[PDB]
Amino acid sequence: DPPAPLPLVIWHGMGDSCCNPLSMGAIKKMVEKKIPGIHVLSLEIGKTLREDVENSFFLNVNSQVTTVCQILAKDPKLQQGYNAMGFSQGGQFLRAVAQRCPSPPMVNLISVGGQHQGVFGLPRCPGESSHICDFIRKTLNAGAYNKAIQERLVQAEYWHDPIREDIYRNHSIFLADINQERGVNESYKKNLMALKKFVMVKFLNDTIVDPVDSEWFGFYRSGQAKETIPLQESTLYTQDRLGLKAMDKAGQLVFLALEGDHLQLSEEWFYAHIIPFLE
Ligand SMILES: *[C@H]1O[C@H](CO)[C@@H](O[C@@H]2O[C@H](CO)[C@@H](O)[C@H](O)[C@H]2NC(C)=O)[C@H](O)[C@H]1NC(C)=O
Ligand SMILES: *S(=O)(=O)CCCCCCCCCCCCCCCC
Ligand SMILES: *[C@@H]1O[C@H](CO)[C@@H](O)[C@H](O)[C@H]1NC(C)=O
Ligand SMILES: *[C@H]1O[C@H](CO)[C@@H](O)[C@H](O)[C@H]1NC(C)=O
Repeated sequence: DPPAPLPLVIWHGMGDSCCNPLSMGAIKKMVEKKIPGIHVLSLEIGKTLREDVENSFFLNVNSQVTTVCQILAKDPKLQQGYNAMGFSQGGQFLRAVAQRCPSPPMVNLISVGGQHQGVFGLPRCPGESSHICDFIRKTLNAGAYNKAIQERLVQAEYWHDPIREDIYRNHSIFLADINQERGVNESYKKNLMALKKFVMVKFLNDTIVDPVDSEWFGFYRSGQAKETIPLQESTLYTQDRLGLKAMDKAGQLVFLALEGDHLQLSEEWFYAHIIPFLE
């Protein structure tokens, strides 16, 4: 009976699609293996898998969230609650969904390598001992925060410059909004706390996401881009603008970690740590 099965909604990462046998499709089958009967819905933004991949890079995130919200609404099997799992950027997009459209009600949210505080660095380009890598990211500010670019580029919409944070607060059309940087949105806080379990999976040896702490809602300490601080230590948590400190208090936040590069997980680990939150 439906009580037993809780529907699962999946949102893929950048460069991926909803239904490729080697990636989403593979998680879809693994989940169907152990959760008999579960109804899985792998989101597809666009009419074809060609527009899907393309949209993961070039379609305004805010516009994608409105679209998926409409999709979840038109699906009857979801109206009584549904778990969601986001891979990579799919993690923060799905969190936006949770904060913006509370019906149907999302239950458990699984973030597999998501960037909740965005990013500030290029993949495989560590700025510690590299002048060129550091130069770029810092110089891409004017680019990333340009009005036109900030609306036609997905990754720009969650690019978070810690040095010139005022510009990021004033120009980010996505991450800054769902992160309450300008003003505390009441429905966002309440809608996020309405979740039962928010799981943040983080790959300890990630070289694609800079900084890796963003996977556990942490980030570079303001004013610079070398040292990072944990969520519990940031003012988002301190003033509890999203209800993240209250939730943590109530045991609604789970911090998972495992050795590996971005999105590197075995069929075993997946069975031993993710399937639970779905069964
Ligand atoms: C993967 O790379 C990380 C480096 O990011 C290794 O480091 C672990 O975590 C931090 C740094 O991330 C270190 O201070 C710890 O000492 C490391 N953990 C251990 C085992 O002590 C991590 O060990 C690497 N593991 C793999 C897969 O190579
Ligand atoms: S996942 O594969 O969906 C996760 C995304 C991980 C971070 C990698 C994205 C790096 C984006 C670099 C571009 C920033 C854009 C600046 C544009 C200025 C013109
Ligand atoms: C919160 O955000 C929503 C979605 O953008 C917006 O419509 C609304 O005006 C904001 N305020 C509240 C508390 O709903
Ligand atoms: C963005 O908005 C703030 C608040 O009005 C104001 O200081 C200015 O217009 C912008 N801030 C900076 C320095 O980017």
